[PDB]
Amino acid sequence: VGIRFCQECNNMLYPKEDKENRILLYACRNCDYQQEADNSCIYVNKITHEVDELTQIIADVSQDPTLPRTEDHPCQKCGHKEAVFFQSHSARAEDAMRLYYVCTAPHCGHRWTE
Amino acid sequence: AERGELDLTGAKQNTGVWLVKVPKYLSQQWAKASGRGEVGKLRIAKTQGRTEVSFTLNEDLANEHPFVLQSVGGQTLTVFTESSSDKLSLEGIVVQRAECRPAASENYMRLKRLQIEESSKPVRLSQQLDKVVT
Amino acid sequence: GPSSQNVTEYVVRVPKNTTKKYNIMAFNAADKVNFATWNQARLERDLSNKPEDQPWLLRVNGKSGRKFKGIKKGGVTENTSYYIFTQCPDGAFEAFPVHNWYNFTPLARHRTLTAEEAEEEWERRNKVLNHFSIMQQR
Amino acid sequence: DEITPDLWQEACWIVISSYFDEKGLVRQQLDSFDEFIQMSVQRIVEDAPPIDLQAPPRYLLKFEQIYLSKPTHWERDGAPSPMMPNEARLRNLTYSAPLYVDITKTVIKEGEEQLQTQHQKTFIGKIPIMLRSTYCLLNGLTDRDLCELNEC
Amino acid sequence: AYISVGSQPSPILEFLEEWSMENLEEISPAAIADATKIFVNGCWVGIHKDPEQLMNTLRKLRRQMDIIVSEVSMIRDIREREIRIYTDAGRICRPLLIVEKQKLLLKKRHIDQLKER
Amino acid sequence: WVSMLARGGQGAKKSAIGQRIVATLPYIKQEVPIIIVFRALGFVSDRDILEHIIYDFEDPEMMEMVKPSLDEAFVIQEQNVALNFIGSRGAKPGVTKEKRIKYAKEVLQKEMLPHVGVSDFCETKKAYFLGYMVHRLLLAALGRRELDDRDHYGNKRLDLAGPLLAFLFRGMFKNL
Amino acid sequence: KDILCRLEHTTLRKVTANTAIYYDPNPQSTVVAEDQEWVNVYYEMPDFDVARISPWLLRVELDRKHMTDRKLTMEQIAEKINAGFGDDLNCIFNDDNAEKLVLRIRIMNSDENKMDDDVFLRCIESNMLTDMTL
Ligand SMILES: [Zn+2]
Ligand SMILES: [Zn+2]
Repeated sequence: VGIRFCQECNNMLYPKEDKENRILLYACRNCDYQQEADNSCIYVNKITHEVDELTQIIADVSQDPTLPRTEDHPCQKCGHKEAVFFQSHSARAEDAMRLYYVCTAPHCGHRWTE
Repeated sequence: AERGELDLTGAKQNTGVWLVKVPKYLSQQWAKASGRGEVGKLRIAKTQGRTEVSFTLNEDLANEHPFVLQSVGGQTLTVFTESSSDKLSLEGIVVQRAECRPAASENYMRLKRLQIEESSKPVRLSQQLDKVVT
Repeated sequence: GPSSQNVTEYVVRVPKNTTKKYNIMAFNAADKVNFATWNQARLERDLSNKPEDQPWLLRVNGKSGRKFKGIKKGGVTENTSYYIFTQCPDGAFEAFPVHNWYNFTPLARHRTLTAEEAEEEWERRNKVLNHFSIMQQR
Repeated sequence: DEITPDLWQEACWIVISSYFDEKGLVRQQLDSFDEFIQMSVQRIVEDAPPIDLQAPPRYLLKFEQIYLSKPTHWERDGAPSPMMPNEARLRNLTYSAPLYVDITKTVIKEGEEQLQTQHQKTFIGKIPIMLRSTYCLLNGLTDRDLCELNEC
Repeated sequence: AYISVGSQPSPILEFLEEWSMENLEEISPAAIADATKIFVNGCWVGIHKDPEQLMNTLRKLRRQMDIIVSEVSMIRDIREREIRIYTDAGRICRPLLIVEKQKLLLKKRHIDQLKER
Repeated sequence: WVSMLARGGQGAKKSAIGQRIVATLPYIKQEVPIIIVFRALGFVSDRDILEHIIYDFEDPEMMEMVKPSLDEAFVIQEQNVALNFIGSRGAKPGVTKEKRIKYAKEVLQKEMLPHVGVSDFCETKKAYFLGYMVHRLLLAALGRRELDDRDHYGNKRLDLAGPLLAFLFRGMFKNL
Repeated sequence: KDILCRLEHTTLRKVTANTAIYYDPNPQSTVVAEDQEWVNVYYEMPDFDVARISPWLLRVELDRKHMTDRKLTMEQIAEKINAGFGDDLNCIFNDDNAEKLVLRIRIMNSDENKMDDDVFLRCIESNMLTDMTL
């Protein structure tokens, strides 16, 4: 799943196997450089791709004046009463009406979903 | 030993230098002094768990400049010089980055307004003639 | 101890003119440059154009070491200045303006497909198979 | 102090009144034209590269500064006169202002001698003038003055 | 509604350089992720690590008419970590009353002064 | 224009790699792969090009989006080769390689992203902006950023008499 | 509803949680303990693959909800994949009791005994997800 570049010419490293050792290797095309593979997973394709939207949220959104603010959902970390909530509005979800809360307290960008 | 060869003695000495960006007025004052021998004094105050860096403008030059440090891990900066004798040399490696900011909050903008006015002084614009040229 | 409340003050000196101009050499952090291995270094102007209005070319340890090409910074510091502070025994800081800013990017040293040969590989626009084998032929 | 709701309706229409007392209703037209005459025309002339002639003597031409006079009309006898907008409407004239430019002509004759002459205010054409713009004759005329010119 | 006539972005660019904005030619690409891109008239000028302070400063300058003229648009896309500044002509704008702390900055004194326009 | 090819095309190689990004530069008849344009600008190593397109390598979803584009331009691994490739499609055929490279540099220097810069030292500035365009395209494809609305008047300008007249005057003064 | 399922097109993409490709050199200790629990059972007395087996592995995780909605069975999917590719691929799937539905896919042993062995498995992955009809 990870992406690596050869230390020689900083080009994309692609997976390759060695029959003699039967161990996964990452080899650079234009460089002939080789590296020992530690992940063992060439790639993972997520059809559902249920990526946690909380990671995608930016804590700075609390500074948006147009986002609604609720005092009924205190921050779980710092306990601040005021929080700003919004919807994902991210494509490829095929369904999105749940609210994502972000703590409005400065220096506490805590984010959660009820 | 060749003309194209670069001296690396400074790097081998692990020489440390600081990269600082300064405003125009501070540089302009230094240029105005023409290098008399002194333009100010840099003061560094280190506490139990914090460090404070500031620069004081010379009283004669005028007739505070707190310094904010920046992380250097984002880049590797080294200083190289080209001597007039055609002998390139590496002065050293930058070990800290800082920025100089003014102390005035609002009254500083008045100086900028004049500076913008000075910058726009040579901006020529069309002129209106009372009489048709004959 | 004294470090908990250490206070230091140093003077600032701005020499009028210096025999040697000061420039800035920058390398990408991901490049992982190592000055210890820099046994030899050669800095010469590039010859691609064929002087002061051309990019620089940096060669380290001859052909064996990594080769970097320098490019002058496009942006102009008309409203900004850059200075370098160097420690000296007298203890008074010295500020030297930077004549120019240059960015150096490493150059790869390996058999690179020629422009005429790249045309031949263009027929295999997307029908290319086993991308690894392409450089084996070269 | 603070505008109470009982006084907001009057307060807000005092604000709107002052906006139109100043801006009017065709401000976008007039401001755009004023910028073109005041700035764009000068910038276009300045941004033009100097004309270099070489075919030996070398001639350089640089267009320095732009001048614009009042909208003028020339009688068949050649006498200029200010062109009132009403006269332009009646006599089917074009409401245009003469355009002049300062041109500097420097010649290099290869004899290490440079001769520089400036042709101040060289006529280069006529720019149609937007009415009631800064460069229009009606600009800065009181309502009484406009009536004397048969202008509404 | 008013249509912006346009003005030079030079004063804004100079102020941004004076302010703690890192130039695009001097930074490393790794620093762009956390910082917010600064666009002036569609040109990516640099990045800033304190967008909230910069926007407050920019708004203050425009309201005081110090360095930023009235018809200059300052847009901060908080989600996208971008600050877009526009100075060119053809932008449609309208005057709006500023509100701070649920209070109109327009007070009775302004109305009284306008009454005697 | 920076465009991502549709997935409609069916093939063992096309389907596996995904969608590739191509650039429609002015004065070029045919679409140019995006990674070639970055090579012509002076960025050869994949790490360097991706640093201008992807600002956070820790994100794997965006990295996989550019992989098909890297494979498309794998043949071109030099700036001069990339410049020749763009010049080959130029407005006029290039008699020799030197003319092609010079023409390609001419288009990129001034005809491509002129608002970013029109000088010879603006390659880095154009690489960042071109990478931002690719980055913007990736966000749209990934669904992380909504597609822009043509009807939005934020994305609109009104040409009034001034800009209109100035456009005419530039042509007439050049004729003069 | 039985007629509805028999008509509405269902491809492997519809009922697939995710697909991953691992090198998987040793089939016994395939990737992680989760596969170890049931992969051995197939490999205690394996048939039609004792001769050889491709190194690369294509692991498919199938959504339980989607599978239940269409009343699909893992054995049927394996038969469908087997029918489509014949003996070209070897399909191993876990029991329905396990909370996670998995389906390991590899390439024929005869080929193991020209494009590539990992790229080709990638082509099959896309081919099975969209073109293959369940
Ligand atoms: Zn390599
Ligand atoms: Zn909190």
